[PDB]
Amino acid sequence: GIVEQCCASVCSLYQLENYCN
Amino acid sequence: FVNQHLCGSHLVEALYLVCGERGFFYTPKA
Ligand SMILES: [Zn+2]
Repeated sequence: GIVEQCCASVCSLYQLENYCN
Repeated sequence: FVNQHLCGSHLVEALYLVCGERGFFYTPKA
């Protein structure tokens, strides 16, 4: 999941937008 | 914008910044 990807790997602010309500 | 290495509370901070008033769900893996 994103929590995992952002930490083990890297992620973008655009990928994070997918978790907004 | 740039790519991000975000663990623990730093990820929560980033979600708060990105989503703001919309709110967000923080949903780690079990
Ligand atoms: Zn820290």
